[PDB]
Amino acid sequence: KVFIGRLPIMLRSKNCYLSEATESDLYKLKECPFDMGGYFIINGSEKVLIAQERSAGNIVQVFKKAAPSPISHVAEIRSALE
Amino acid sequence: EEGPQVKIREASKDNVDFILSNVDLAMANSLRRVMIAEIPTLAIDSVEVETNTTVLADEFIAHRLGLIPLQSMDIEQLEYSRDCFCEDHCDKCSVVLTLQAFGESESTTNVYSKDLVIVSNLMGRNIGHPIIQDKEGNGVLICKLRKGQELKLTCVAKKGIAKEHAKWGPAAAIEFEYDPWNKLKHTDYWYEQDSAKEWPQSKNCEYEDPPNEGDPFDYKAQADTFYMNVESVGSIPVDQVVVRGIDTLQKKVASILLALTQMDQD
Amino acid sequence: MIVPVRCFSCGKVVGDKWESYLNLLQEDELDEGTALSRLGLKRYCCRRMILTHVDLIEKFLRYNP
Amino acid sequence: NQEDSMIMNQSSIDRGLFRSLFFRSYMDQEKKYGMSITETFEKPQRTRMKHGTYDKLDDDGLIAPGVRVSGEDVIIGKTTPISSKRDASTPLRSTENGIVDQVLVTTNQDGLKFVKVRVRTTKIPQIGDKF
Amino acid sequence: ATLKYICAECSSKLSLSRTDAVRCKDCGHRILLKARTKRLVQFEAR
Ligand SMILES: [Zn+2]
Ligand SMILES: [Zn+2]
Ligand SMILES: [Zn+2]
Repeated sequence: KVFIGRLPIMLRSKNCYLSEATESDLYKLKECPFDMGGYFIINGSEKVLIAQERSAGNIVQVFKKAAPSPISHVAEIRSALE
Repeated sequence: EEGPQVKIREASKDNVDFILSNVDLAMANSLRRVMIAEIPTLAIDSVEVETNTTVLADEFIAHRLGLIPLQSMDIEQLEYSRDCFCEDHCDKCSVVLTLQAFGESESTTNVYSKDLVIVSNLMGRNIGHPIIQDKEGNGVLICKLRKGQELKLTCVAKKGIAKEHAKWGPAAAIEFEYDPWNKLKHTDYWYEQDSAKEWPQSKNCEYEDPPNEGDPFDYKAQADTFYMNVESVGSIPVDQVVVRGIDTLQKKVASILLALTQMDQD
Repeated sequence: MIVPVRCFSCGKVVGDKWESYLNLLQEDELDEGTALSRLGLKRYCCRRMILTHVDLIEKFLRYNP
Repeated sequence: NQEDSMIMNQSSIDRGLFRSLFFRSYMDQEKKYGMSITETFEKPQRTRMKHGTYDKLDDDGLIAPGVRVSGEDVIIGKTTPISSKRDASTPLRSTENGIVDQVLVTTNQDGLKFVKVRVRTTKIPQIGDKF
Repeated sequence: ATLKYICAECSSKLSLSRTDAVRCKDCGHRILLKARTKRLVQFEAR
């Protein structure tokens, strides 16, 4: 019912024409059959989003403190609303 | 007959196995090189492209056109444009070929070296003919094209030699061996247990008497008798790639006498 | 990407042999090793040339104008 | 071929061993001003210019696709209006050089003149080259 | 006799001058190439 912005699409993904396309379909589209998609195409250039690694959340872990420290050990839990 | 002798073993249209005997290694070798590097040939060396819509780029194609072998029997009677007095070139120094292809067939149209069309006057002489040894007689698949793909070129074959570019070489590979039973000790085989068992024996071992322990090391032994095999791309008949080689090298040796001469003047 | 005319190494013509070789495989149902020897490609410098070519030109052609 | 460098067969390089193609694509558009002030693609003169041959330039301010370009020849003629003719061309990379391979003219969402030129070069293996 | 531009898909010699849009005679496909030069080019055959 209402339009709110444009969502850049990832090639070879469901919402991308190339998904269902095949061999001949592609050549006729000019896209290379061997392409593997997985990237975006913002303002002309092919953009790749790089996986960002990090520590899983909501988990309990204990670590010992340094010799100089009023604290001996500690139990940490990083709580995040999934 | 006189000095260094020959004894052609097998021999065909493309190769000439033979035994050069009673020659100096120096010479056997020089000849080998000369046959590869300096024998004159004719090859495409200028491609004026008018139209091309193939998948290959102009210079990609132009490149190939150069390696495509061409007739060079009477190359000895064509001039290096660099010596001919025309501004640029003529029939006295070049051969002009033409290439025109269009994809009429709905199925990949093939451009072959048989589609080259001489245009300049050959002044009657074996020269500039796309050498074909192909079974179907098409020789060298220049390139392929689809629907309405066109290719209109013009070539200008000129006289040349390997040193300038390989495309001008007529030899292409040359077998060369000597002293199959390391009697001269010109090598020192590597091995694990037994040199003999591990290192294959050569076909040429036969045509030469085996060693036989007892005997001391014959150091006086020099080295003649070379088992060579000159293969040819075609531009020139195998026998020629040998005689012409023998000749070219000779003229070279000559020019030095000649040079020492004009240098006599003062 | 079209058969190379002549082998880089020794320069022996090889531009012609493409189609012949592709047959000795498909039709005459032979094995590369022999198909090559059949076409007169002796030493590996000439062998490796044909045996290894990747005729990309074909996927190229398959495009359009 | 000492200390990590190699000797390479020339005859091989000739018969094409290791040759390669190299394409580069320059690009440009015509600026638009809310108060209708636009640039242009044409082959200017007199009337702030470049230094390279504008000649290879057609009247659309482009080079035809078979043209051999080099030095700093202009591959795209363009001008900016402000108060008449201040240049906005695009010379080929001062060091590079080749053959214009494919030009193309399209618009861009806000309907402006969009163009991309593409020079192609063949690079043959030479001494300083890496492998 | 001559031409100038072309349509990427429906390869059809087209052309025009300033403010003539940038579309094609049929294919909207607003791309358009610039077909070869008439000045023939020459090459070193090496
Ligand atoms: Zn002349
Ligand atoms: Zn070879
Ligand atoms: Zn159209």
